[PDB]
Amino acid sequence: MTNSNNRQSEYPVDPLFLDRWSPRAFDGSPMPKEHLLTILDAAHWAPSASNHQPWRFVYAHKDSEDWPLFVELLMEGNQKWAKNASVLLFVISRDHTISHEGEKKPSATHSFDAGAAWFSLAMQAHLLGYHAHGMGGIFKDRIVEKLDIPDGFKVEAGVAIGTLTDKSILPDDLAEREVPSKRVPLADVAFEGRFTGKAD
Amino acid sequence: MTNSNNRQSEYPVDPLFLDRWSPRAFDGSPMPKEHLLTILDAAHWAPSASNHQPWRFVYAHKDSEDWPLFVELLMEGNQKWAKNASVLLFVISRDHTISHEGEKKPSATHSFDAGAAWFSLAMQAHLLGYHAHGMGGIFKDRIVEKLDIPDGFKVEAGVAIGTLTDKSILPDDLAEREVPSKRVPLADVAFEGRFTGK
Ligand SMILES: Cc1cc2nc3c(=O)[nH]c(=O)nc-3n(C[C@H](O)[C@H](O)[C@H](O)COP(=O)(O)O)c2cc1C
Ligand SMILES: Cc1cc2nc3c(=O)[nH]c(=O)nc-3n(C[C@H](O)[C@H](O)[C@H](O)COP(=O)(O)O)c2cc1C
Repeated sequence: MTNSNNRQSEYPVDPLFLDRWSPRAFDGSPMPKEHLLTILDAAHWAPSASNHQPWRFVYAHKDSEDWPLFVELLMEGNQKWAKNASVLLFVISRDHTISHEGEKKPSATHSFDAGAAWFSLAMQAHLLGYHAHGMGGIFKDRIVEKLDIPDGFKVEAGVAIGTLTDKSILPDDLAEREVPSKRVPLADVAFEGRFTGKAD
Repeated sequence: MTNSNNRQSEYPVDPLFLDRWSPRAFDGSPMPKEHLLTILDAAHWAPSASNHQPWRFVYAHKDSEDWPLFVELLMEGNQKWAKNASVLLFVISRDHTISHEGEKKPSATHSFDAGAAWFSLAMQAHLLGYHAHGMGGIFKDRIVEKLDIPDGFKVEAGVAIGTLTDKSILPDDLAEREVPSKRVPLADVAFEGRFTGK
């Protein structure tokens, strides 16, 4: 198996899958504009049903006139550490398809497909030497109103991206959590032939 | 800017993001059991809200007693080509959690998180020299029934995984589509400061 990033996999996974993680101690430095565009470019190369590409990204750099708005759209707990990230953005998805004639049909996969784009985002960030950190502790209705998100678009998650620094900058409770998370055994989620896992 | 796999990126992305794609011409060869486990192990390392890990994967190898069933759970247009993949599986997500005291709570991010696991699956497949192909043209209610999926678990997608072969094996309409797909300009989906698209 693989040993990497204080994690051990049961099978020889690429170390990239263990090395990608979501810390909270960010150094508050500026990220080059092209680096963020590369990250979002990788994200937008994700697969999606019918190649509909339902994801959207609304982003702000730490030097933005709207940085404080992006910070205050997160819940207080997340603000405490995410305010020191280099970039904040929201991952959004179109919850329908719309035709040339403006006819709307509910999308069965838009959130799923947005998640693929988000992993791609996190992976590209990782590859450039950054860490991305997903957030659901966010004010979704305020995001929609303040960021002019049109009807039929869903806020999936916030994302903080930055350069990792020493945990000492964190309050003690977060510093204690600054360690890569573990996973359940593969056999608890991967079943041959039929669903053999417990329902709970 | 990056050029790879008959695709061109606007920004210098890792060529892995361009090289990963979803062909339909598969060679029907057996995939080693450990290779599929490595793929799903990568998938299960995805991030998820609260580290709930809501994904499940139900899989069969082409050599399987279950293969005919797995093939028949795909719509006909998918069967035509996916029946020649090495592995077929369904990505499933748990739509809820339950407290110590028994209170069921809907999960807001379970499909989104499953999607992250699916990209991870597809990327690890790619890195081992295979190709994964996602499928929504599937019989979900029949999948739930036949594969004994419990209540509160959602079928997200089918996935075919295998080893690419010459497109000549495909019917013409699919042969024409056996090329790496394109994307909208980045600026059409990435907006600074405010949502400005459409
Ligand atoms: C959609 C989603 C929402 C998340 N929301 C939060 C959050 O609001 N606050 C937080 O500290 N972490 C949040 N996370 C981080 C997860 O807890 C983390 O990704 C998970 O524990 C796995 O750890 P890893 O990403 O380091 O592998 C979220 C992750 C996902 C993908
Ligand atoms: C959830 C989803 C559902 C899909 N359903 C089908 C389908 O049923 N039939 C098919 O041939 N391809 C299907 N695909 C393939 C997509 O059309 C394909 O991933 C997209 O055009 C982008 O191409 P790429 O993955 O080669 O980069 C599906 C993909 C996604 C992720």
